[PDB]
Amino acid sequence: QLVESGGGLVQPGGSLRLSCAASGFAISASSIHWVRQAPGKCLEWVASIDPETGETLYAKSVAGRFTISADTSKNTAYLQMNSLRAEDTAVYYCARAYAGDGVYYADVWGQGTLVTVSGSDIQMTQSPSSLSASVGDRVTITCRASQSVSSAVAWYQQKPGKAPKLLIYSASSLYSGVPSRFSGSRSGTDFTLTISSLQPEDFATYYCQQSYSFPSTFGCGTKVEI
Amino acid sequence: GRLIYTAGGYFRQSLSYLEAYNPSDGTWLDLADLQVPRSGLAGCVVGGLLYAVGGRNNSPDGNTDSSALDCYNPMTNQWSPCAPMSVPRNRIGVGVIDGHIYAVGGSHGCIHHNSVERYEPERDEWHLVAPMLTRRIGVGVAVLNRLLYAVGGFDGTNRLNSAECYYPERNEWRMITAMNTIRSGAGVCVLHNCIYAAGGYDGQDQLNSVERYDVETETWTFVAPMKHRRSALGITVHQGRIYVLGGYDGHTFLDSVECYDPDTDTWSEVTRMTSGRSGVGVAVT
Repeated sequence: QLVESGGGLVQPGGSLRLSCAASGFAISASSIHWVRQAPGKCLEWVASIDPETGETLYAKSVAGRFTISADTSKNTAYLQMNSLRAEDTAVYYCARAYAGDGVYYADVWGQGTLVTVSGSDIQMTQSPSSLSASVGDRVTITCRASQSVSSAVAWYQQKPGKAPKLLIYSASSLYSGVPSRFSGSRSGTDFTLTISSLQPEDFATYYCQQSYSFPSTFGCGTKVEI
Repeated sequence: GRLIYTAGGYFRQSLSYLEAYNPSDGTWLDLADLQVPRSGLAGCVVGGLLYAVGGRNNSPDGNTDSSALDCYNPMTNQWSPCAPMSVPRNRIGVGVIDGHIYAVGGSHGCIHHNSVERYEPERDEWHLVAPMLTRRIGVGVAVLNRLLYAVGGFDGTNRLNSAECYYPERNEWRMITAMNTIRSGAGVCVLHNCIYAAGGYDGQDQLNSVERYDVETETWTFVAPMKHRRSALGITVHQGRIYVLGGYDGHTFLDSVECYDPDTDTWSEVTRMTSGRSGVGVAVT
């Protein structure tokens, strides 16, 4: 489990430190990524730390203002956020990142914490943005990468107010704990998530991610509705 | 007086530093900066000249894996570009046989290479040689009696306790006994007929243990552990002692330099670097 804290309501120019406390495993036993999601918006990748080299990567929108770190003795990772600006407002998630054939995917996520402050990137285009369906339907969701991302695509399921859950990585590999009714395929730059037979618990938003090229980028989701 | 060179490395961003440590007086000399910053490179020396090979420039405005080979003349204090490798190799391993630089493994983005290529300075030409049996980044390399050893690392999915050995006459890779510990980003070197693997990262912790491989017995044995756990460290051998330099320990960037003496099986602290850093290239005149 990851439990986050450290956000809240602040003014532009302020500074917060977010915390991401690990329970039942060491904060050092993986890469740690931060991902944020603005109110009714698309997921954006923020920062990462590699525990073998110590090296950090940051989204261009936060470079030089945010610092990601790990503290092994407290078993807690942090995101120091300086010179805050309005557009920083979001739910912030921490997550452990899992390496699958050279590519990083987020397999364990924190619950999220609210922070309110008051281009040449690969686009992943998700359609439809919403889809109404009945229990028992075969459901197909598409995501087009704006350029080649090889097979470095993941699909996530998100239920309202909860952390995304990894379903598929490397385009078509099912993660453990995911029912076999979910599957994923690739046809060039087009990625599809299929649910053979929709179950009551499957009504959710589904997002694609690419982690082929820096920075990792998400689609804006498909909400599967009653 | 030979010197221990440390080139590049990381602290907040990849670094351009070239510095030389003199164990006789414990001073660090500040030499000509690398033309391009980089960390995850490896160092070697051929014919009196220091080479910085591969790595990646992780900067605020971007990160770009490097296929670069650059050559430093200590006599002129000048860096010169050489022909680049066939592919970028971040967290590369390098060793020298018969005056030739062997570039082993490393990554380009998501691609974890098993390929290996050899530079001939007399012609400024790289050519591919036989690839390893395993893709390895963060791999440690050392050469003993013209056999090159590739030890540990990460294959894209798992960190490795395996190791393998390159036979130059036949241009073939053969597996050797696996280490007792999974290690990616270890320091690897050779001292008295053994190949050492120090520190690294096992998937769960940064490591302080050290082990060595006796070529005669084909066995890996533990020796004294370091004081500080560290991964992505620099390593060299100077006058029968192993020097380990910097690294990351799960919390901070180390400036500590430890020195192993094989006669007593002890590590001691020596003059630390001018700033903490990881992923340095290191070699010794």
